[PDB]
Amino acid sequence: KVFGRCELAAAMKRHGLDNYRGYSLGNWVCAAKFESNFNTQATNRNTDGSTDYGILQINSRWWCNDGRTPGSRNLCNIPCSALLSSDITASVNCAKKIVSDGNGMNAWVAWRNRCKGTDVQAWIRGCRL
Repeated sequence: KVFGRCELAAAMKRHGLDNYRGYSLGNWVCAAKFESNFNTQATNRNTDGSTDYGILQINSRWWCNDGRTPGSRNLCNIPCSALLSSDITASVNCAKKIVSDGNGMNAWVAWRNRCKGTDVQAWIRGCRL
C-alpha cells in the first residue's frame, strides 16, 4: 500500500506515535519516506549488509529476522518480510520497541541518518490532525 504524506501522518497518529517516548509525530513520518515514496512494501538495502523493511524502515541487523543472516537477534520477534504488510500495526509496534528498548530514536538507523537534526514537524504541517 502507498500512502500520501498526510494520510500516513494521520494513520501513525491513530496508532499512537505522536509524542511517543518524547518524539513528535513528524520524526516518524520523516523516517518512513524512502525512494520518493511512503510504501508499506519498500525495502532499503544498506552497505553494512542490513536492510530496512517497510513503512517504518525497520532495520534487519537487530530488530527482525531476515531469514538469511545467521545469529539474527530479532528483537521485535518477527520475520522482516512480515513488516511489508498493508496494515501498519506490526511495524508500529516494532518501531515503538526500537525507541523504547533502544533508549531513544538513535536506535533507529533510518531516523538517525535521514531525520535527526532537521525540522521534523514540517512533515506533519498542512495535514488534518
